[PDB]
Amino acid sequence: EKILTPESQLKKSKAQQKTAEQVAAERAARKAANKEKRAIILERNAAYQKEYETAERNIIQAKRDAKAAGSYYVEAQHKLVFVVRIKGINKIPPKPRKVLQLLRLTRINSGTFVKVTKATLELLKLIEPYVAYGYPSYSTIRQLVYKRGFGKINKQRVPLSDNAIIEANLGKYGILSIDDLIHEIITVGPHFKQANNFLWPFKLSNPSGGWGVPRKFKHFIQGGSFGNREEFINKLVKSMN
Amino acid sequence: HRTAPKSDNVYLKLLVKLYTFLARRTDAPFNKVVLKALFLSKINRPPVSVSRIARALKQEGAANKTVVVVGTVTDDARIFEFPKTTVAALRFTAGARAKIVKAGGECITLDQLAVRAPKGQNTLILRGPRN
Amino acid sequence: SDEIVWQVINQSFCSHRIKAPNGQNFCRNEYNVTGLCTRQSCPLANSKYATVKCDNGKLYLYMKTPERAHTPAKLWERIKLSKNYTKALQQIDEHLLHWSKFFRHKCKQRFTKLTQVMITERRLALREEERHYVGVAPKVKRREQNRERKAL
Amino acid sequence: VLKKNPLKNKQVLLRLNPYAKVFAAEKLGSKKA
RNA sequence: AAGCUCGUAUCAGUUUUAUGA
RNA sequence: GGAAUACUGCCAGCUGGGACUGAGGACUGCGACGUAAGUCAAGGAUGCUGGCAUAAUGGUUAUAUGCCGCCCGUCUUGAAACACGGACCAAGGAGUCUAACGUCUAUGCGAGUGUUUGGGUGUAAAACCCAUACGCGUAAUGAAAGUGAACGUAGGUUGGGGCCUCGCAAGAGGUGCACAAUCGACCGAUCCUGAGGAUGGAUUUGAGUAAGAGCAUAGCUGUUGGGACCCGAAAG
RNA sequence: GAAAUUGUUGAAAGGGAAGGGCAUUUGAUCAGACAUGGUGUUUUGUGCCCUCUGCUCCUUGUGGGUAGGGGAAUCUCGCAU
Repeated sequence: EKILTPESQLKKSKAQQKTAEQVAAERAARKAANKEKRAIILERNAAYQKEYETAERNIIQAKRDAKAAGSYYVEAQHKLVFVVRIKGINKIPPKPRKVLQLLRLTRINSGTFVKVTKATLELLKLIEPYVAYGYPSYSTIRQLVYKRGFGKINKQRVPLSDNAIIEANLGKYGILSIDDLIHEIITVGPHFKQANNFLWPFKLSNPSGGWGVPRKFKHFIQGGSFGNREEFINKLVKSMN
Repeated sequence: HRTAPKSDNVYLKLLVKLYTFLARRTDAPFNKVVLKALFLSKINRPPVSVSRIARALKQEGAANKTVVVVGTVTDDARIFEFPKTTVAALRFTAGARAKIVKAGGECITLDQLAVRAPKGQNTLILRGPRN
Repeated sequence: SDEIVWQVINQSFCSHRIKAPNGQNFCRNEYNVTGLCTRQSCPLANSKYATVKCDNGKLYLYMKTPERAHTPAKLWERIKLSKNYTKALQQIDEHLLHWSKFFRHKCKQRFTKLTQVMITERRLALREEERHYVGVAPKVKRREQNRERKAL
Repeated sequence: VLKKNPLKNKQVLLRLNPYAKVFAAEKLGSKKA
């Protein structure tokens, strides 16, 4: 007669088909789900682009209206800082060194975002001689997240580079793309603790141009590098990027 | 944390070789408990007496359970009565083995238990007195 | 069984292993496909085992069935593999029906190399070489040194 | 396997943020008030 | 070093508010 | 009144010049572009071309050049030092063995365990068998005299690895090992009551019972004694 | 028949120190295939090839070894030119 397949191998084909037809149907219903997901991400980014534009225009318009009406417009209190470690690991006193570990600024040239409140301002005061902090733009956060942006998944410093990763980990907290994450940073949202902590402490190079000053370890106010620099942090971090 | 067994008994290494496969593929926390228990040393695998099996089957709604001792099952002369139950272990002592068979139930190895209960349905893991 | 055969030869001696400096292990049991030895790539540990060998120019494919674990005298059943390459690979395929894809392409691979070992004939038809290796025995090396110095 | 960077390499800057196509078509950075 | 509970809200050379000499 | 232009900042603006790197190895994925067909700079270099066997190339030694480099080891003190050791070379040369007592791990068996003082046997100091005993453990509470562990799913509760039912999950409910916490009991011993110590009360106590985990071999190693890591003293 | 150490010869270096490390030049010197195909067609000639007749070991078809003749006008099936 003719040879027949083994009754384990016969089963194999059957169970493989059972999984394969399931897998192909699962895959096909995920291409459509990601296509719909892509459309949601596109309209959200349009919504944020319009939001940032109208935000800065209302600051401009309020400033124009104050001078026209002969009044003075107070600008909104800066609610987000970017702290960069400026001094090395050695000859650091106990009291600030613990605080630098608590801001995840372990190595030199490491950068993190900090929520600005009553509490954190005094923390920044302690670490004044050891860091350069300031208020970031939209542009710099965008450059930091695309180039030096890394996610903390269980442990593991994972490169972002795909929206699906942030969607899986932080989809619980309403963040579903890379620009949703950026939005949670710049505007200090309800999930800021979660989005900031998901971001791995940035690993910045020494600045492209240099520090400017001859001697680094003075306050910025008196020809140094450390302490608050407010707006010039954007110029500094972009060179360090 | 313990990774591999210190034992040199290759049959115990075959059970580890089996239960490491069932530890990650079943994703039921029964197999992870057994596979952790096989790595344990000889002082940390105390012998469960046949009396402790009898005490364990007094448990309410535990008439049709398959009791699993990762250590050794040992005989007790003091007790008279013993239920008809399937007992799974590494080593059954000749006295204990005879006691379970004559009572009605079976004495089975851990790989037989791996076949009959892969995810580990309707089971009970006993441990010997350490202190 | 066979798992117990493997572990006892994996460590605790397979008394025909060559430990290469690369850390590699080679079973020289004449019936293995890969010259290297690994689990079910060496013919003792595995119970179902195919191989291509040559006794003369005739390239046979030997085959070991677990049926014959009792009798080692007739373990390896063997079949001649024509001589043309195309029909031989097809000849191979039918024997390997419903086996591991390991022996499927590896006996195909044994046959390939052992057929291109018959480049021996190429070397031995166009031989006609006026050289041939001569030993230099150290006694002769001084019968033809210390006698020339005595000649001069 | 390797970190492709957006900002440069156009193609990876389309898998992140599909709106970048629209941003390039309308210019948007080059916008009049 | 090992065994036992846990994997947490277990804590921290830190800041803040609260309540005294 | 009319435009600019620096300056600050932005562009998911364009176009170049240079260096370094090419990791990975069938295909899966995120995408872009194209009406589609497809294609692409999209989960890490491909394509073309030249130089060869008296090759191409690559190495060793010898010195030169630029820069750098306190004399090794031991012993002090706060480190530098001081000082002690080193002419050179070969060979020799220092934590060993044993007993007593543990530690942990492995193996055998398990309420038991241990053949090897011996006897039988042997292809002979090997291996293979074994009688009667003995060693250690298996049931405790005390001082001379004693007694003796179930009110019991060997407990009541609370937790408590797991397992079972429901739920897509998230959860909830049940049963709950070892173990831990709490309330107690049995046994012996308490403070009295005094029918030689009956009887009932007062309370706690426990390498106590909760319902056995040991014995032997081996390895790792500790403690102490043996000359005891090796060499070096004034002696009787 | 090792090293210390000694002589000779050859090479190199030497203005009050040598030996070492990173890198390179110059001088001396040693390596550096009895490597020779691979593929696709075409003459032929052979055989384990076609064909006629067999013989023999054993285990399941998907066996193995081994003779006597013929034949290339089919056949690359292999190997020789």
